[PDB]
Amino acid sequence: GRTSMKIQFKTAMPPTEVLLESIQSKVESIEQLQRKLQHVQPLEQQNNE
Amino acid sequence: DSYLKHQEIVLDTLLPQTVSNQWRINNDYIRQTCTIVEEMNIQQRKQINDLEIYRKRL
Repeated sequence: GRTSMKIQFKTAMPPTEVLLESIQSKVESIEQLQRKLQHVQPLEQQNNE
Repeated sequence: DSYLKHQEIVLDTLLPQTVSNQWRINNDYIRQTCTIVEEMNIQQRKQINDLEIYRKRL
């Protein structure tokens, strides 16, 4: 397991940091868009009301 | 990410549809307010005329 933990987690950390570099940007892109629904909804109700 | 942009724009279209109909209802009210407010003004003027007219007769 210590061989696996080493081999696998090193691969995981490389796959993670490679993904993270590309996907943390796209996360922010996707996550800042989600916050827009939460304000687009909250205004919707006050206007309906 | 593209799906989320289609989902977002739909909400803000409804924000406008509500915005327009809300201002449209208030727009109709406004005319009514100004219609009657004049009529009340007409009534009060006539009211004050009698009030002094009845005195000046007596």
